[PDB]
Amino acid sequence: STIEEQAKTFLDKFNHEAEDLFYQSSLASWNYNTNITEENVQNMNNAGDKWSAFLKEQSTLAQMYPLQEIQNLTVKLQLQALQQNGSSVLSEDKSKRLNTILNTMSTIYSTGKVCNPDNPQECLLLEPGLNEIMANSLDYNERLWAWESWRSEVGKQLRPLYEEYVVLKNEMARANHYEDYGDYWRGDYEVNGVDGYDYSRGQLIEDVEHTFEEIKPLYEHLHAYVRAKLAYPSYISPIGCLPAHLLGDMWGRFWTNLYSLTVPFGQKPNIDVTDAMVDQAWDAQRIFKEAEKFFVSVGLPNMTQGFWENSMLTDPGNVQKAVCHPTAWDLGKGDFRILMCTKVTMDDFLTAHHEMGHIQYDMAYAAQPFLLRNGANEGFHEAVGEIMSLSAATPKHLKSIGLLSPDFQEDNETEINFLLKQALTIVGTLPFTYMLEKWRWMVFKGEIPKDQWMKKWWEMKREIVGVVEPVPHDETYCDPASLFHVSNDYSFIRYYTRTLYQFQFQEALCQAAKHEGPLHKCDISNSTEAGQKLFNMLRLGKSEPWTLALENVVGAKNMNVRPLLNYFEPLFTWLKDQNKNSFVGWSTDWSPYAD
Amino acid sequence: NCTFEYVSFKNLREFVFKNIDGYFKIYSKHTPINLVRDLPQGFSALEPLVDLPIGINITRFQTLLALHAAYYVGYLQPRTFLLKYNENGTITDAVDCALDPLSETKCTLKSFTVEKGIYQTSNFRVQPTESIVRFPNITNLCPFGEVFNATRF
Amino acid sequence: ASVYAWNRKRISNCVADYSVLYNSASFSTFKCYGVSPTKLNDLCFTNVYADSFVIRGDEVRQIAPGQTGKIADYNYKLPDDFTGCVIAWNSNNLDSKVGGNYNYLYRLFRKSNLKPFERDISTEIYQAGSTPCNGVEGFNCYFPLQSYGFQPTNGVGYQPYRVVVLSFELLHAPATVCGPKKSTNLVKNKCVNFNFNGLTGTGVLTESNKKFLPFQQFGRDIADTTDAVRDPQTLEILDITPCSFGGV
Ligand SMILES: *[C@@H]1O[C@H](CO)[C@@H](O[C@@H]2O[C@H](CO)[C@@H](O)[C@H](O)[C@H]2NC(C)=O)[C@H](O)[C@H]1NC(C)=O
Ligand SMILES: *[C@@H]1O[C@H](CO)[C@@H](O[C@@H]2O[C@H](CO)[C@@H](O)[C@H](O)[C@H]2NC(C)=O)[C@H](O)[C@H]1NC(C)=O
Ligand SMILES: *[C@@H]1O[C@H](CO)[C@@H](O)[C@H](O)[C@H]1NC(C)=O
Ligand SMILES: *[C@@H]1O[C@H](CO)[C@@H](O)[C@H](O)[C@H]1NC(C)=O
Repeated sequence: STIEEQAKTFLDKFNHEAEDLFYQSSLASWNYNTNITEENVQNMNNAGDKWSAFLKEQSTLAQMYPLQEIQNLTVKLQLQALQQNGSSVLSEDKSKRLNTILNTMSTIYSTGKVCNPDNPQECLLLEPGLNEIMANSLDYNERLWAWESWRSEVGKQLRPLYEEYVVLKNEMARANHYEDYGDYWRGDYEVNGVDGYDYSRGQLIEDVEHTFEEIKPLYEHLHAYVRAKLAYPSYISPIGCLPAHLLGDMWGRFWTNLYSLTVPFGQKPNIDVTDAMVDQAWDAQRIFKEAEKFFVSVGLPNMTQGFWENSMLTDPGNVQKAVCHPTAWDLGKGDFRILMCTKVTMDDFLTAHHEMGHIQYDMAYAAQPFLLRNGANEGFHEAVGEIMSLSAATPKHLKSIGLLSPDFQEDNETEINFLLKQALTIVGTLPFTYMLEKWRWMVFKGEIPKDQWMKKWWEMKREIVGVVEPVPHDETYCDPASLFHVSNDYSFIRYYTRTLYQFQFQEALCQAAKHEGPLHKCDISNSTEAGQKLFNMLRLGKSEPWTLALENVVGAKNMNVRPLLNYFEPLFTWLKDQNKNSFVGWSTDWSPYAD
Repeated sequence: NCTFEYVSFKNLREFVFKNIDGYFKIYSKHTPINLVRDLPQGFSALEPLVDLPIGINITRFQTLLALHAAYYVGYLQPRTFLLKYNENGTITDAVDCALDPLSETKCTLKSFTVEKGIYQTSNFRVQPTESIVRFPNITNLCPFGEVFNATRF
Repeated sequence: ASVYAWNRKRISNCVADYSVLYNSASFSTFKCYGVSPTKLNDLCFTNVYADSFVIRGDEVRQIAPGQTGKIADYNYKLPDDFTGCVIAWNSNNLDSKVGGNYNYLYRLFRKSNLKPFERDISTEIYQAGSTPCNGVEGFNCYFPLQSYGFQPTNGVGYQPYRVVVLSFELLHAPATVCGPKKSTNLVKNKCVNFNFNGLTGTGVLTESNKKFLPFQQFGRDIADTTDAVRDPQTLEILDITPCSFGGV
């Protein structure tokens, strides 16, 4: 009778159709990703077209339902998640222009190939060529050439395309009642209609900035220590910033490649149970079984057998080609699989445990309707996967299952090495994530003029990240678009948010598990209370605001890096002690190209 | 609606059908005969064949014939009978008490053969032909009519 | 069968052995309402209605007297005075497949609830609002049945579960479907409390000499007391002597 009841019935029918349609699309995608054939691409295209047409038709037929007269919170959330026209809010011409520009920039990024002047034929892509060149090879000249060529032959092409994509995104967000496309992406975290749990889009910016300011002393000390360790004293001033190419990657996102150049104690062996796993003859199935046993130990339910009979864990030979990217497939209608090319390594151990945490989260909110069968935001599922991998990475867990021999000792130097490596892996990209997200926000909102875009970037690179470009780049360069997310229209704040979520969740679990000792030694094994507390929010998924889940887990309704401070406090003290003679911070004026 | 299903002149086939307490019982007897007009004046027994827990309140019946004779139908009264079980329990003879006074004597003496003598069977009773109710006159009527026929109310 | 099209089988005129099924130990749910499973094994009924269908795991609890939900209201309803049983076993290897076992359908929309022992097959497009359906789905108009999604990967509450409801009828007609009436090996030349189809006598059983009729069951004396019994298991007559006793 009432419009709300009609909307509820329409959403129910949409879920009924979407179950089958998305299941067919997901099974076709799994077939393609386990066997790359032309027919697999054909059914992929067919399923994608069918799914997109169905979604657009349902969005059009649901947009006529007024959301202001609907008092049901879940129904309103489902309707607003279904009615989001997105880029279709513009005309067909503008929408197809935006799609073509996105495809072109993604193709340029993926096919970005640089050729050395010595041999024009000898060309290498960013991956695995340039990434290995500037991640493993320590030659300053080669890394500088790779970085400059990658940002030149790609940035110059992308800059007009990226500008047009930005303006199209801004105009569609304005047509979507958003001040800019940055606000459009911040709307994912937006919570409305819930007393004591509403979240605003600008609150995301405020929280990210506050957390970065809190991390600023720790990141300054880590940057000072890395600069003192850096390998390249001639090209790196002790007071000046760090070269972009000398950070293990083109964008300086991850400094773990500098770990060999920034190891606290090189004589201390790293914790790796790969050798024992080979001795114990562990394989992909054994690793998955041990991970399932660990998940059951914390209290989570036993995992399905259809997973084993359908999921691909090893390389399926060479007759058929399969995607080796770590993926947790929630195919819908109760179908949960994991696609991996799992080898006998500790890294694959942790990655498999991460994917299994993903699958546990996916099955937790499987009882939710189709619109609510997803994580709370872009950073919730990844947080669960990361905390599960970290719990699997603890020395206590490895010793308990026999992977780490009991005679192995844990000393302060080994703990410092582990903490510093975790820092370079996690907090190394946090300033980079913050600055790139702020640049994207200002670019979409339009504060940064075009003829100043790059001029702005390398400014905060020297200030926010303490990273200086080895050679100057003018506005023709589109170095931010040289990254995957900027050139593929992906929110980059998701990594910072998932880092904060995973730190908060890990601290809350350790408090619930009553861990004794350092936070980095906290293992949630044989802790049913921690597993139950995690399940209390895993089942919700996105059926409830993410602020409510965060409050239920850690007692705080908003972001904070206090768990990160607790985790890195021994490392923070060690870095502060080491940087007594090394200048802490960076110098923006100094640059490698200026003598 | 089906609630039950079952599958199993020179000759005379006799049958007795009765429904008691929801159980339908059939007692059959197939015999060789040499006659074409009326029932033989002899004796035979009827043994049960089928009982069915159906209880369908059956009140009417009709025979069924196939189109490419004669038959007889009686009725059953709630009578008292005496039966003579033989050495191995085959009903050799029976007597109906209500048939006639001699039969009543046989029933009350528990013997097919009655010794000469006088025997009491029952007690003749004359039932009331009707009922009569007698009361005194009803002359003493109350003044209901005066309220009914009240000129002034 | 589908839950909205649950198949009803009428069972009568046979011995019903619920002991094997109750002890088969291959079923997820076994809820006998108003009667113990072992007790109903030695119990008679006039009719047994077996309503067979397939539902999800979470819908299994909906099959009970006084229950609500889409399955309990639009697909099938159980009476509050339900004397039968509910049996349920997984059919994931049977009623699920990779790609989706879509043959089963469940009624999700109906103008009203269902009566007990009522099956709804109507496929009328349910009108949630005021827009006439006119036989097609549109705004405020959707199919009453949704296809079941059953795969070998589904969760416990989503796997295909085969459920049969055994409704026991004891109407005015005499009972037909009864239990095994568990027999016991008999003895002889011994003072034993014997029972033969309800005779429940007491004494000593001996080999007989008298011959019964094929339709006969037990004998009697002139004083109208049980003396001979034909064994129901094997057709032979046995004489009965009362238990030995006397004065002291
Ligand atoms: C048993 O009934 C039949 C029917 O008249 C008769 O059977 C005779 O006696 C026994 C069986 O009990 C057998 O020898 C034969 O079946 C019959 N006898 C002969 C000589 O053929 C008899 O009336 C009854 N039995 C007895 C002993 O009287
Ligand atoms: C009930 O079942 C038992 C077990 O088979 C039957 O006993 C056998 O019956 C067959 C034929 O009926 C005979 O050939 C065997 O000799 C019997 N066994 C023994 C040990 O004697 C029994 O007959 C069945 N009941 C009825 C009424 O047939
Ligand atoms: C049979 O008829 C009687 C009254 O004539 C009624 O009370 C009873 O319920 C009926 N039973 C059946 C099975 O028709
Ligand atoms: C008065 O009494 C007479 C007597 O027969 C009767 O017929 C008449 O109906 C009565 N009328 C009233 C109003 O009582």
